[PDB]
Order: sequence, then structure tokens, then C-alpha cells
Amino acid sequence: RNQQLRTLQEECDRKLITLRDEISIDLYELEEEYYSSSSSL
Amino acid sequence: LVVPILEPCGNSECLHIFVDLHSGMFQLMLYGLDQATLDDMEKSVNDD
Amino acid sequence: QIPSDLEGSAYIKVSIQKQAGSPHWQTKLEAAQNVLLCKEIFAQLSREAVQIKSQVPHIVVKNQIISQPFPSLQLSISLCHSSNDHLYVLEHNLHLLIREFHKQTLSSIMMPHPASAPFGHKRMRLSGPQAFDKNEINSLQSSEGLLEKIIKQAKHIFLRSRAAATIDSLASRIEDPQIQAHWSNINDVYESSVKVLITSQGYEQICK
Amino acid sequence: MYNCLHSFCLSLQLEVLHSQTLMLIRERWGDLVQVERYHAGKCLSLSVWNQQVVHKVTIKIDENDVSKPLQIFHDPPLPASDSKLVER
Amino acid sequence: LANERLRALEDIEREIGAILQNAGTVILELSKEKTNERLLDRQAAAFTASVQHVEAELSAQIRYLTQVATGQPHEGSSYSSRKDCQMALKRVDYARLKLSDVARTCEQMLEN
Amino acid sequence: MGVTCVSQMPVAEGKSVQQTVELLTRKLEMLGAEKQGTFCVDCETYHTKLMYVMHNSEYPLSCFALFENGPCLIADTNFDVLMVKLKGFFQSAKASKIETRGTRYQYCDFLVKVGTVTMGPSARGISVEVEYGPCVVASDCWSLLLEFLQSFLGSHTPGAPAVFGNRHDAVYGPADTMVQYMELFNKIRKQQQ
Amino acid sequence: INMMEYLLQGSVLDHSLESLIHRLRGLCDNMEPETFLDHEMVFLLKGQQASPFVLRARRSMDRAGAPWHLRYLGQPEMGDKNRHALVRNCVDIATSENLTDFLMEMGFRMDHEFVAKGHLFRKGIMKIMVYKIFRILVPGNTDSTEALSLSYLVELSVVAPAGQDMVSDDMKNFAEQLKPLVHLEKIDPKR
Amino acid sequence: ESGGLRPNKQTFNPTDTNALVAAVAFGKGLS
Repeated sequence: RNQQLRTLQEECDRKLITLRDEISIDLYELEEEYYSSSSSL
Repeated sequence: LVVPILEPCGNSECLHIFVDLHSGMFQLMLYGLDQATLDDMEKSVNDD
Repeated sequence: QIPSDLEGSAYIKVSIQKQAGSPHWQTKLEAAQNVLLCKEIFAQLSREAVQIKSQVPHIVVKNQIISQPFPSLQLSISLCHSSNDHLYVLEHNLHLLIREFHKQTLSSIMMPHPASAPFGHKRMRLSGPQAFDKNEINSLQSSEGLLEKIIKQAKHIFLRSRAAATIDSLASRIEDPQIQAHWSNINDVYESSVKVLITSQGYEQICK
Repeated sequence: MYNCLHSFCLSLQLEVLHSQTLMLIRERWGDLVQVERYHAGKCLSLSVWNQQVVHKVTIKIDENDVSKPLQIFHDPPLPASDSKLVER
Repeated sequence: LANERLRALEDIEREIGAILQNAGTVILELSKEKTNERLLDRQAAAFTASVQHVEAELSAQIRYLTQVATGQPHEGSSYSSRKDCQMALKRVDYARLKLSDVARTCEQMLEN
Repeated sequence: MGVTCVSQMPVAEGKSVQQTVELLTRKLEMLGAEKQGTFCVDCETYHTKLMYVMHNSEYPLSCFALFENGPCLIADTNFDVLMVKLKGFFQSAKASKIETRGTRYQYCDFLVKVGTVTMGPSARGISVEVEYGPCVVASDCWSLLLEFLQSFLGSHTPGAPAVFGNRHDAVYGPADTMVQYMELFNKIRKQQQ
Repeated sequence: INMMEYLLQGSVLDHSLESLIHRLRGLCDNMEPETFLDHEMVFLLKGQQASPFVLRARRSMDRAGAPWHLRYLGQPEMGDKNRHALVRNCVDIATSENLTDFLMEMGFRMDHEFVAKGHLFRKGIMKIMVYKIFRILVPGNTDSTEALSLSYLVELSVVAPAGQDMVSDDMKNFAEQLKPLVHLEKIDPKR
Repeated sequence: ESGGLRPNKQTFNPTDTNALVAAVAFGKGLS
């Protein structure tokens, strides 16, 4: 049971990290946008 | 007790004196004060 | 048959306030184990809050720990026992810290690294053999509390939030020169980093 | 009947409080609160803010507590009159 | 562990069989015309054999326990791995929730 | 392991060994160095070729056994317990127990320790050790420590350790520090007068 | 204070190693086995005293940066029959690699060398080691060794202060409860 | 029937334990 659960957890973590990575790239794009917006209230 | 040192000042830079509900001793919390002077002042306060 | 006082569902609640399936038996057993773990967590927290000296002393009334990490905020760590604003990050950190403290005894490190020794802290053994310094690589050699670490983490989170909001306002209010911020990918529980840039609207290249 | 029932329930409350105090001393407080004197059915004295890091809180049962479970008595200090706090 | 399962099955089967045999034999005993003479003797033999077999099987199975028996209740548990995995799953669920909320806000933006 | 240098500075003059230590404390206050605790060194001697054991407070649980030019074993404190107990096949030598006890002053990443090798009950001499924890490589800080000693100590600044004399890029080590302590002890003993 | 080590020694044939290990893991604290390889060298001083001081130095060949261990174990203190354990004075000191040269320059002369391969389990204070002694083939050749005998060696040991003895009673009870799979008894070193 | 001396698998050899302890002590057949 231990091996199974550990593998499951690790796979989950890998997926999570890659997500963190993808979400971070999206965040970078948005941070480069919103900040550069003309707007000027 | 938030007692201020100087008249023109904000929330920080004022002596925050607390009382431990379990012990009763006085504990002072200054932002940038060194820990040795802090415990010395704590002892001097708890004495009198 | 669930043991008494382990019945119902319990979940520790940590909040920051700017004021003042399958097998049935499995569910019962897991709920009781989680209740026991949360009870141990809160017992350790209350003991460290009461019997350990620290700045800005804290208040424990029945099952709630009210602390002032900063002079202008309140941290409430209260155990909620149902007996039939929540920051899950701090609860997860509490659970992992308690599990680490539990694993400390079963730690593989402290288990006679060499052979026929005394079975204790092989890092400290190597430090004593290699003549380590008084405080450097010794001093306390891990001697903190769950409450202290949790408070430090909460303070860091608040500071980060504060800086973020401040820059946002600066970005919304002041629009003439520019403002930019690129938060780092990897952070820590007691640290973070940004990259502020102040360019112009049209001349990005030269105004660097 | 009322006198007997009242005496019994007040004595039961007395140690329901004594048991709670010893449980608090065991787990959380840890010598931060102490038991000065406990008389079963007469009074129970709890001391807080000890001299190390004194005051007592007595849970008396005297004569007839006609008005209420004998209003508690903070014997040593007799705290000052704070309208909001002394009522609680 | 299917070995233990098969053992139990055989046990139950043999027991039921022997009980039925005894029933039939006593029914033929009260019978006014016991036509099953040799048949009855065969049944008796079978029942005896069954009981002997059951006894032997039981003794062997009991030893099986003694070989692993020690009285000690055994400490080693999977509590560590289980707790870790539970924590991980809860964390992933929280992440999914946050992602869904952000997606919903983006949908709202598009809806105007 | 941070490059270190130890030398004997004459207490000299009519200034009492202890008063000379007070003058050294005044010089350390002038540097702005602040006390960071206390340090105690004690030694055990065994006539046999030649066995010396030096232990320094800064390293709390280690006991160093040095065999002259032969290798130094850095071992846990139990080592002292064991040598004492076995004793029968160990030379008792004499009361050569040499100890230097003095304050530790920390100046920006340099720890300076000035102490009086008190022989037995009577003080005689003075040992100064400047340790640079950031500098793990010997020779690179043989130069740094000579410069720092010329800066404070001024006159009577030494010529640097024998391991410093040896030309290697090898990391310095608490071992060489114990070696220096040993040579220092040897110097007061032979010095006599 | 001095450290006394309680030792109960018994043997297991290899064909029962599997079963023994299984039972051991099941009863012992929830850990994986540590799989330890240790090379031990014995050095003796031929002093004026008839008895020669014997110091054993062990280096882990399976791990990196693990300090050599010097252990001194004196004469047995066994007296009463109501303990069933070898109580001996134990001094254990972690040491640097130069230890070999230090000891030979100090006079200590190397005696024999035996590598040991086996598993380590701990139950509370108690530590159970099932190991096999491989008589080194060629003292220089740690690589080549000779299994001394087919049977592995099971040792149950508790090293505690002399005043403590409840732990030794616990060790005796635990060995007795391991009797159905295998027998651990106090065997005198003599013959 | 009847019953004889049949312990289920004997895994202990006393002569082997004695030899092992003696070797650990006097280094027999180890040099």
C-alpha cells in the first residue's frame, strides 16, 4: 500500500509543479500586460 | 499600553507594553530595539 | 467502535482578521485519526503559547489562540470540534510540521550512522568529530516551536500582501512614469522576491 | 427539598470546576495557575499571576446562597470597580 | 492468502457433509426397514474418515498460526505514507478549487 | 575551518600579566570588537613517542590528540574519558597541564582571542589567535592574517604558522589550530626565566 | 557515567533468514531495514599487564562520510542468574580516518579483520542486528572475503547507563518472545 | 495412531552459535 500511495502522491506532485510552472508563465504574461496598460485614470 | 516616545509619530516607534494573562509580567515590544536592552528594560520594569 | 472524544468531525481553523467513496468504517477511522491529530496539534500550540517566553504574548481562552504578530493585526488559531477567511495553507503547514516532529523520532539520520555507536543525530556526531563551532553548526541545533514558526510564516504572508497592495495602488494611482513588477516563481515560507522596474510609456529601451 | 437539591447541585458544580481546573493545570497552563485551597462543598481557591513569573479566586458555598450559587469571591485583591469587567 | 480461504471452504464443506451423514444414519436407525445395510456401513466409514480429515487439517492449520505467532501485537504501520498521501490529495483539491475560481472570473470577464 | 594565526605577545614591562591582558582588552575595545562569550583550552601530557591532547571551548564536543609530527585524531569527548580510564599502558608524564583562558572578541568576521597560558597555578606569557571563518583556504589568509596583525598588534606581529609555511591550497583545519596551540605551550615551557 | 551494553546472541540458518526478517519487521518499530556493511579491524597492545587492551575500529563501506567508530568492550560483569544477559563496560568514540595511522604510531598492532553484511532493526532502545561475518580474503582485499559459516548471527543489544537494568529485562523478554522462529541466549565468549 | 518428536523446522544450531561467539572473541578460522 505504501509503495502505491507514494507513487500516487509523487505523480500528483509532478503534475502540480508543472501546473505551478504553467500558471506562473501565464502570470508573467499578465504582469507584463496590466502594468504596461495606458488607461491613466 | 501604546505609549509614544516622541509627539510626532505613527503607530510604530512607540513602546507597546503587554501583560501576560498567564504570568502577569510586563513585556515591552519596540520595533528596532536590541534584545539585550529589551530584556534589561523588561527586568527593570517588572522589578518596579 | 470509535473511542470516546474521537467521534464527530474536527478541523483546525486559522484566520487573519483586521479587527480587535468506499468502506464505511474507513470514514469513521480516518475522521477519528484526524480529530486526534488536530487535538495533538492544538495541545502543542497551547503549551508553546503558555510555557514559552516570546515577544507580544498571546491569549488562549478555551480552544482559541489570539495573537498579535504585528501591532495592527490579529491571528486567530482555533480548534473547531463539531461533534456531530480560512487559510488552508497555514493548516497544511501545521499538519506537516506536526508530522515532521513525529518523524523526528523515527528519523533515519538518528540511528547509529556508523556502527556500535549511541544512535543520535549523525549530523551532530560529524560536527563534534570535525570540531564544530560554539553557535556556528550547533548553538541550538533545531530548538523552535510550532507557534513561533507559524507566527513567522503568518507575518511573512501579511508583509507580502501589504507590499503587493501598495505597489498595485502605486500602479493605479501614479501613471505618469511607469511601474512594473515580476514576482519570482519559487518563494519560501519566510522570504519572497520581486523585480520592480520604472520605465517610461513610450521609451522602454533607453529608459532602463 | 429545594435546600437539599440546591446544596447537592452546587457541590457538584464545585468540583465540576475543580476537575476543570486540574485538567487545565495538567495540559495547557502548566503551573501558570495553581490551586491554593479546595474544600469540598465550601470553597475552591485558584491562584493566577504567581510571584515566580498571591491572588486567589474562591468559589464559596456559605449558609444559604439564596441570591445565586454563592456569588464568587475574589478574596485577596478585592478587585476595583470596573463596571463592564467585574460583571463578567 | 487464498490458501487460508480454500482451507476454510474445505472445512465448512466437510463439516456440513459429516452432519448430513449423521442425520441420514440416525434416520435409517429409526427406520422399520433399514434396506441400506452395506450402504449404511459405507456411510459410517465415510463419516469417520471425514472427522479424521477435519481434525488433521485443523491441527496443521493451527500450527500455521504458531509459525507466525509471537504474542507481540506488532508495531509497524502504514500511518506515515497514508497521512502523507491524504495531505497531498487535499492540497491538489485546494489547487483545483482555486484554478476553477480563476477560470470562472475569466469567463465573467468574457461575458461582457 | 577558517585560517587562524596564534602568537605569544610579551606581557613584558612592569605591566602585570593580568594588567597587560587588560591593556589588550582596551586595544580590542578600540577596534570596536565585542565579546561573544568565553573560551577555555586545557592540555593532557603523556611522555609517550610523544602524546599531547589539546581541547578548545570554541569546539564543544571534540577532543584533539596530536602526536608531534604524527597525525592528529579529532574525536568525541568520550576520548578523554577513555584515555583516562585505560591509563595503565599510558605515560603519566608530569603536571605539564598547560591552559590558556581569555575573552573572545568578534570584529566583523574576525574572532580575536588573547589569553594567558597559565602554567599550573601561575600565569606566564600570552597567546593571541586571530581566526577568519570565511577564509577556508590556508596561505590565502596566511597573507590576510599577517596584514591584520600588522594592523592591530602592530610590533611583535608573528611570522605565521608552519602549516602556513607549508605551500598547499589544502583547507586549513582545526588540526593546524591545535598544532599552533601545541607550539605555543612548548614555547612558554622552554622560555622559563 | 559509564555505558554498559546488554548483549543476547543467537544464530539463524540462511534458509530461515527470510521468515526471521519477516517476523522481526512485523514486531519491530515501523522502519525499513538499514542494510549495513561494516569492516572491523582489531588492534591489541601487548602491555606489561598480561591482558592486552583490544580496540575495535569499524568503517562503513556502504556509506560515505560516516565516522570510523572506536569501541572498547571490557570483561563481562555477569554474576546473578536472574538477568540472562552479558553486561560489559562500553566506551564508543566516533573518530577521523587518520585513526588507523594514529593507533599504529601509538603502538597498537592490528589483529584480525572481518567484514559484516546484514540488516539493522530497532525496537525502542533495543536494536536487533542480523549479520553474516565474512572472514576477509586477503587482509588488503576488502573486496574478497570468506563467509565464516552458513548461519547468520542475530545480536540483540541495549547500551544504557549501569544504573538502568529495566531495558535489559525488556531485552530478555523480547528474545524469549522470538523463541518459536529462533533461539537467542547469553553464550559465554570462553570456548 | 501416536505422535513422535517432530518440531516444525528446527532453525537453531547450538554448536554453530558457540563457534560464532568463539570466533567473534578469539578470531578462530578467521585468520
